[PDB]
Amino acid sequence: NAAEIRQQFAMTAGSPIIVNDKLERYAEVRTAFTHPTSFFKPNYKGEVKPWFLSAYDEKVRQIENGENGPKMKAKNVGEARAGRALEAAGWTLDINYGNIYPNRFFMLWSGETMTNTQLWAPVGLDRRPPDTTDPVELTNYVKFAARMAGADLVGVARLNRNWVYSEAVTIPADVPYEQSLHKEIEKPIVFKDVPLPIETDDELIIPNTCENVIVAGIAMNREMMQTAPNSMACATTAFCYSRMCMFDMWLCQFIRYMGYYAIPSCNGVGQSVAFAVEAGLGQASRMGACITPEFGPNVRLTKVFTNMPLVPDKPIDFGVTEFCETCKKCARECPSKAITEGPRTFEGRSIHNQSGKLQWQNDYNKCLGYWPESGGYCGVCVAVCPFTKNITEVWDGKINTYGLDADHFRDTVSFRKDRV
Amino acid sequence: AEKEKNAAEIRQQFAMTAGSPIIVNDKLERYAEVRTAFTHPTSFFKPNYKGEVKPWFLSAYDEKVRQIENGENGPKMKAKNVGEARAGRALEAAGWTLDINYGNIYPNRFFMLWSGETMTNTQLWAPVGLDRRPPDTTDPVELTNYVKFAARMAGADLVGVARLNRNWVYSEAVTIPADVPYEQSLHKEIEKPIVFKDVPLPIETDDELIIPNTCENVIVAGIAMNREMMQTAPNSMACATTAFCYSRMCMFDMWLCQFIRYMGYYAIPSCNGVGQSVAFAVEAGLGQASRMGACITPEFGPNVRLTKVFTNMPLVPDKPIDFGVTEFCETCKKCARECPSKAITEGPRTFEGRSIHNQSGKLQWQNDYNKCLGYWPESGGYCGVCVAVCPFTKGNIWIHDGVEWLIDNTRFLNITEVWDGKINTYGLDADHFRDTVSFRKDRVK
Ligand code: SF4
Ligand code: SF4
Ligand code: SF4
Ligand code: SF4
Repeated sequence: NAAEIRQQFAMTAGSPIIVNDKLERYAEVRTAFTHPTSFFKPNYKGEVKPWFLSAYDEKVRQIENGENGPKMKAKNVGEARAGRALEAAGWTLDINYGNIYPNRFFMLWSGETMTNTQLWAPVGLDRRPPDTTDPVELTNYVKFAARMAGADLVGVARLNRNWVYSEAVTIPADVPYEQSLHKEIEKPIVFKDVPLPIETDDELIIPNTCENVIVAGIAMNREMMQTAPNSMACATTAFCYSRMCMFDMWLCQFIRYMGYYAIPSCNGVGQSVAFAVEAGLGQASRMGACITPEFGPNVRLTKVFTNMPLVPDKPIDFGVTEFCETCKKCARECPSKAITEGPRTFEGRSIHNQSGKLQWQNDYNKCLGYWPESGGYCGVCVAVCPFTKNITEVWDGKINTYGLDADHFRDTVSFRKDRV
Repeated sequence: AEKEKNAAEIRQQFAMTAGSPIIVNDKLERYAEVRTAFTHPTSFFKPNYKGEVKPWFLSAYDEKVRQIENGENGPKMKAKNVGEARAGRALEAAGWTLDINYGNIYPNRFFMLWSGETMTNTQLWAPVGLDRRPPDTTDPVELTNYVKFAARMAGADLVGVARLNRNWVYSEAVTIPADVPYEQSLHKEIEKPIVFKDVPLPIETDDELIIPNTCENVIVAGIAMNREMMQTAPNSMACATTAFCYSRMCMFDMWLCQFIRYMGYYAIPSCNGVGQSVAFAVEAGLGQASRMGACITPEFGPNVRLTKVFTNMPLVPDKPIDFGVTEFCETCKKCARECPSKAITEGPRTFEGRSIHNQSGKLQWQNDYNKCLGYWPESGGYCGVCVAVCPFTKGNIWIHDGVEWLIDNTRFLNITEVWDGKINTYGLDADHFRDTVSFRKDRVK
């Protein structure tokens, strides 16, 4: 009974993230995916390329050699091909591995130009003032909508601006997709007294009225993630990124048609793990992920920012911090030794970490370096974590819609009493 | 003791020998898509509640607005308050986010591209060459297992394979010229023939949509709707589960087409376009046709949406299923009695279409689909009362008698609570989700 467990472990109100007076908002360019010190990696031939192009070279090499992963023979070349075809297809509704550019492509900050909004314009739902301002009813409505939109977990928190990127990585508005990767730029995210989210030439402007963040958990497939670092773990990762994108769009449209505004984000705008912890989805862990009672860390996160009045959820403590202090299994299994075996500190290990918050400090350039080597997105830490509990057998074995598991799907049933 | 329900056993018990179960005669011709009630000039226009004659969906918009202002969730159906009325229409409208003009029917436009070459995902992945490398698997048995696994990842609750029967492919599609932007699309619709020719890849010219003669197979997906919400038909929450499933259909088509392309084959998406989904679903064994005209499945009854993808990927066709729907529909008639427009016949099946909207030459129950569409502006939604009242839509129809499975004949003798009630991811129901579990023996024999 997940509803039992979650109420049993509810904390009193208040962000559980411990900060000091040195904490500053973090520039998105500093992540290992984007920072110039980490973006380039060698491929297996010794050629230095953007990390994902070197990883592509390893995927091709593996298919040619009939492998599903590094030193992991597939049943045959056909099976190797199928795993990479499934992975590539999963990313269909995602731009450049994460949808990070705000107010571009799928991540529009206004619904006005969307084909769906245009078709529905005669009804005027996005221009009519709200008919409901009660946060209790709105919380029930928007959480119901979030489940329809594909969230397996949903939570609400007040927006902590500490976790919003100081500056986003984006592209100029008129740059076509084919030039996007070569024309990424940095752009400040600022808060101002304005009626609606708006982007100028100089700034991404979030209204000061943007009170709340809605955080969704999108469950990955257990059998597929257990093949990490091989291709089927890459495929469940990929499919869930497209599920994230559809969730954001559906939910933003619902909120707009209720008379409020909504900012989608997927992997952009801010740090999902921090939002997820403050919204009570789970607890932060040694590997750096939000660990949930239902899925452990084997769940993806996305979030939507809104002025819709809502009731914040309570943070939860089910003992993850104390379990991680003695466990260290992810740190021992990590192929790049990226994950620390030491205690939590306020001091980042490198430019990629945000200093000023008490956390396990991991070396995320070491992690990214393993991705071209293995030809994937690893995930071994997620796979081995106790809270999460060959490839031919996966393809021949159990599956169900969206990779969900009917042995556990009852755990995410929801009634009004657990929504608000 | 009660035998634990087993959807795979049920499908195995009622499997037929190979062969299209649809009975046809010499009158059969391919059907021009413009003839559907949504598009034909005789049915496209409907009065609104003030008597003004408009495109059907604009007259229905007028009724949605009227209901919200009057605090109603449907025709004569009072909501708890105006905010609840508003919330149901906001959910319905949002559900349609990934669907163009109520069904994604224009082929090779917007989401329904016939080639992946211009897609942002294909461009990002181009260095791997998955869409240019020849197939590494040509064995239909392994391909069927691979593609059905992918189909489940892509959100299908049911998946089946049939050889493509061109009788159900539209003779001419409804589409728009390639230079027309979205905001003009509804004013610029045209017809364009769908033809089969000896070409290597699906291709569109100025004059024709060309499907290769190598396009052997159709993959049909069932996308389950939510039972609690459909039971509110014809009110707004039934409209919302309908809408959300159309966007699920779109995601399914794009995901699966990309998988098939990255396996070295071509793939044509369709959603509500290209051809007649119910006929493909019957031939792929998802279910049986019914009095209301829908495909009734063992797992969901007719409370399931359909989409399909066409491909040259070698595959193993599934067997059709006969679990007695025809004989139950012969005596049931509940959808005909409850239909608010009297669109559904109470008579026998014939080969003769009731009107231009029906394709003559196939043995089916002939329904008046102009009457159906006429109730949509009146009710401000997409009705669905027939789906809601069908006994097969109940979750509880199957019983085991110690020897075999059978249908319980006894089954044939508000919105606030929905918003406050049970829900789960994508509106799926964990009490029944085990019914769609799949292993290799389910996917290919
Ligand atoms: S994804 Fe792999 S390399 Fe990265 S931290 Fe986890 S185990 Fe280590
Ligand atoms: S593997 Fe152990 S130490 Fe690492 S995150 Fe999981 S519980 Fe914590
Ligand atoms: S309501 Fe009765 S007659 Fe109509 S489709 Fe269902 S079983 Fe057939
Ligand atoms: S949708 Fe409604 S009007 Fe149309 S056939 Fe079904 S019950 Fe009749």
